[PDB]
Amino acid sequence: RPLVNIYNCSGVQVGDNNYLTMQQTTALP
Amino acid sequence: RPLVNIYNCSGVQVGDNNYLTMQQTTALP
Amino acid sequence: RPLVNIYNCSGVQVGDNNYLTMQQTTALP
Amino acid sequence: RPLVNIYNCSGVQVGDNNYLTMQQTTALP
Amino acid sequence: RPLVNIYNCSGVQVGDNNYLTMQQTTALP
Repeated sequence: RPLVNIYNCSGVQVGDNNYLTMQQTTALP
Repeated sequence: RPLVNIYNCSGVQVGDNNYLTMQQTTALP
Repeated sequence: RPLVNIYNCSGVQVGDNNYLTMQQTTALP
Repeated sequence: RPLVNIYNCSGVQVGDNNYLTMQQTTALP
Repeated sequence: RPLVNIYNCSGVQVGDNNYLTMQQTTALP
């Protein structure tokens, strides 16, 4: 089976039969 | 089998049986 | 098999059994 | 086999059993 | 085999078993 490497993330969801909105803002100084 | 490398992401969704929405805003100075 | 490297992204969807939409806004200086 | 390197992107869709759309907006000053 | 390097793009679609559309809007100064 294939492997998925995840390093930085807000969270990991597997088997989501529902829904969840996600927002991310990236800004630099 | 293929390998997937994810470094930076808002989140990782595997096995999405529903709709999923994501918003991302990038701003630079 | 081919390898896919993802560095920066809003999110990664693997095994999408439904529709998925993403919005990305980039503000340049 | 070919290799695909993705640095910056709105998102990456692998294994789309449905349809996926993305909106990208670039603003300039 | 050819190599594909994507630095910046609207999105990346791999394994399109249906259709994919994207909207790109660029605001000019």
